[PDB]
Amino acid sequence: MISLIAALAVDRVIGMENAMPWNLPADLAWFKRNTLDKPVIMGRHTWESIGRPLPGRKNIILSSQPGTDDRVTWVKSVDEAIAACGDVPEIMVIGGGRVYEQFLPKAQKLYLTHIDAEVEGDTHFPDYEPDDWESVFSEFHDADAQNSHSYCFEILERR
Repeated sequence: MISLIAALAVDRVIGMENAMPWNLPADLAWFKRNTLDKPVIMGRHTWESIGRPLPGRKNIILSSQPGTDDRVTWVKSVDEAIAACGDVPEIMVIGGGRVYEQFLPKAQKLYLTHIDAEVEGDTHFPDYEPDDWESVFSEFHDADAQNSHSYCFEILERR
């Protein structure tokens, strides 16, 4: 099964040109926990933004162009991305906006971090209908000395 993991602000914004104006170490912990030892699929832009492979995870990057880093696997289409993951229990799609849009229809679970921040962004998580999913886990957190804004973690399963 395919799952998407994403952190969204209001209006579903997930990215912009510059660094996001928030500091959320709790979300990073959540992201690690949920993707450890599982293959991760990401678009070229996301790859560039992270800059190194995620340790202890098979890294699959989608790009129409030839790959520039032999430490990861480069694929040219959605179908090849899936096939490069092999027979695994769960494939995690980590972004960006173009990638989420193509995998949403094939995903069975979403791992979302909702951040209470209003930011200007040019990339959004795709629109989804809450009715089609079942919220199986949800947990709100207030901002603190290490987290700049409040946020909520939610896990949804497709009905």
